[PDB]
Amino acid sequence: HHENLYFQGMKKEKVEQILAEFQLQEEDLKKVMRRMQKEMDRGLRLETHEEASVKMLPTYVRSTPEGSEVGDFLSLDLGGTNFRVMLVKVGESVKTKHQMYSIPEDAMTGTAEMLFDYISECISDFLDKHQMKHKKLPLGFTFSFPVRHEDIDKGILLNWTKGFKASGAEGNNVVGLLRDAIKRRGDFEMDVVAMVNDTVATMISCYYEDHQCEVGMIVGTGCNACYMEEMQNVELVEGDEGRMCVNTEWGAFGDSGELDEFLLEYDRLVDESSANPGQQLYEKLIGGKYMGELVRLVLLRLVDENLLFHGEASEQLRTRGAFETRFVSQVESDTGDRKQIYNILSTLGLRPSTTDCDIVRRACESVSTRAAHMCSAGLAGVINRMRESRSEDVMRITVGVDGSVYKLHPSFKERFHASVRRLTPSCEITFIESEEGSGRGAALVSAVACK
Ligand SMILES: O=C(O)c1ccc(NC(=O)[C@H](CC2CCCC2)n2cnc(C(F)(F)F)c2)nc1
Ligand SMILES: OC[C@H]1O[C@H](O)[C@H](O)[C@@H](O)[C@@H]1O
Ligand code: NA
Repeated sequence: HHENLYFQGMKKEKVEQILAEFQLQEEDLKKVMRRMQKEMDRGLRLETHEEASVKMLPTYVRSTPEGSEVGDFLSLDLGGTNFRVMLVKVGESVKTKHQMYSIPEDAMTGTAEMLFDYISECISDFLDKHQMKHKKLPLGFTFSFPVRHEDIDKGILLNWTKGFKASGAEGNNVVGLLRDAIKRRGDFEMDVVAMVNDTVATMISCYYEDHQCEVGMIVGTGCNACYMEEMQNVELVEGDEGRMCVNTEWGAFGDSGELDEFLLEYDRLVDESSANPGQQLYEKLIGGKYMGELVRLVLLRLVDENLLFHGEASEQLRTRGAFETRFVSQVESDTGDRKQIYNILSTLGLRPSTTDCDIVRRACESVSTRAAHMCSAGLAGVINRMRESRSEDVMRITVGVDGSVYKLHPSFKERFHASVRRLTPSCEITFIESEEGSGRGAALVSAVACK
């Protein structure tokens, strides 16, 4: 029961008024883009690097060649909820072997020793499954966190992001932490030859297929980008010849107040309840670690206004992280019959009407569309800066992308591409989705590094 088309209609109208707060006009996006570009300039310069919210970290991945190595390379990938080990065969590359491991909650939030001991145990497990513990292979490490590099194989962790909190890691050489754990176990040997961000590994894997790929982007649990900067603009590294990949760490844009006028009550609540309050604010508008949670908080506001579920939220709806980001993708994948929406909501202990289902869809669309538009201003800022630094009338460029939000959300991609295009006149941008990018890229970079 609960009919009346006129009253259902009035509830939808009040919902729209609340949802309108998520809207960003073209001018707001150009403003965000200009502010991002301003922060990127600040991050690159010696004079402002320490204060810059957007770190623009030199990765020591350079335009080459070189001296390419053939054969077997091991890739490690840490930075999601899962840890991946991959064996890559490079000839003249093919993902020959792969294993994913779930990281225990106690290892992400315990000590660095526990985390790296777990990683070492997973490497032993992989080597045994393929009978190769005795072979000492070159190892590429994709490590998806902000790192201050001294070289391709040496870098310090600046700070954990995305809920990681292992003590004794920040301020230490990450390659050293990995090497020390392998040594404490003592049942295999590996030569760690490179450590790269996941944006970087993604870019490298896509570049291998297409040489116009000089930008890497992640829109997964977190959100970040890297790009090939001119060495003359990389003031933190001596030399003006060629190019070097720069890990923007754009997720931290807004940490100095640059997004203040766009932050909503839901954003403040997500931030305050996160593992890193006041940090990674731009990432908190886009990343899959936060998207579902933003939707959950919007639904609770609509419940509070007596506009959804008869003003009654279930225990599950009032549970932190219960509205998963994958539910946002599934709700927006609904064909019109409301079946997928009904199922998600019924499993959350709710008894939704048809109107409740439509309202949940609009809340999802509002959060994910805003995520798409904010992300577009960041990518457009990077590409426009590249066009300018390369003094190109028309810049043709390829962007390699990975991450479950970009890949799996039914409309994020389309909304994001349309907005990027509007903000990048005189740019011809090709987007390529990476196939095992944050794994193959680390082995490929190791093949270039090993000799
Ligand atoms: O050890 C070092 O100091 C070191 C190691 C590796 C490196 N550069 C590369 O790997 C480049 C990276 C691309 C990415 C986009 C333009 C250059 N590469 C060039 N070809 C590839 C490949 F994937 F296709 F093989 C990769 N720079 C320094
Ligand atoms: O995984 C995507 C991104 O997540 C977070 O923003 C990390 O700080 C960054 O290093 C990574 O690239
Ligand atoms: Na330089």
